Amino acid sequence: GDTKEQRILRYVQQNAKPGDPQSVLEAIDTYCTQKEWAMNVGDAKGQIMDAVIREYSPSLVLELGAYCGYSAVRMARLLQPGARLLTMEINPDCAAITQQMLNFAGLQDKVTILNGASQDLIPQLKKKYDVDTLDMVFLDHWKDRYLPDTLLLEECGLLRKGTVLLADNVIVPGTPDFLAYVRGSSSFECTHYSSYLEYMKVVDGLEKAIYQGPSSPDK
Ligand SMILES: COc1ccc([C@@H](C)c2cc(-c3sc(C)nc3C)[nH]n2)cc1
Ligand code: NA
Ligand code: NA
Repeated sequence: GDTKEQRILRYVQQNAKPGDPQSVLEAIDTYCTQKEWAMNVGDAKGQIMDAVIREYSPSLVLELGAYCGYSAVRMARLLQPGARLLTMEINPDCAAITQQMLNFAGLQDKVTILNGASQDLIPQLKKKYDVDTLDMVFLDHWKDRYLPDTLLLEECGLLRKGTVLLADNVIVPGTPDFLAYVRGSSSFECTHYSSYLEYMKVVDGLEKAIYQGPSSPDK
């Protein structure tokens, strides 16, 4: 029967306008703040994401954890012609919702949705999806996977100097292992973007970690 994710999608299809990504974002944010709570990056963090995308104008973006497609719509709407978003989603029903969301938004040709676990899919990017290196990675999937997937991206050769990692929810509920690693490592140049979760009345944040290249062996 009915699910919250189906309801989000229906609300968008009813109230937003096809081919208009901004209206889709606004409908989702309206739904999640007025009608029914849902895992959602939200407009405040959304504006931080927008600014990062505009600053670095990435040609190839990897998103981990699409859910209903809010972040995919958010980022893909700002991508240049020929730029690509690859988004990974472990739940088949959510992957389907994300595809319909993007189709409605008119962004389906900018996005490839991969249905599976990050640690299974990431090592296939070079062979199967013609990836050299990624320009940007958005992490918003299972929080205990931020660190191991970041380490995996590095060893698979998917990061280059200047690749931007942007990670959500690093304070609430928190990813302290990930923060300790990237802030402490000379391979990552880190900045923190605080943002309030009003519905929870606690400050959260996004971490931006810019890959510097691998660590040098001792001489
Ligand atoms: C309980 O916290 C959460 C957080 C996020 C999600 C959704 C957004 C999600 C997570 C994923 C994963 S997990 C994994 C090993 N690879 C992927 C691609 N896809 N989609 C669900 C529950
Ligand atoms: Na999130
Ligand atoms: Na660092």
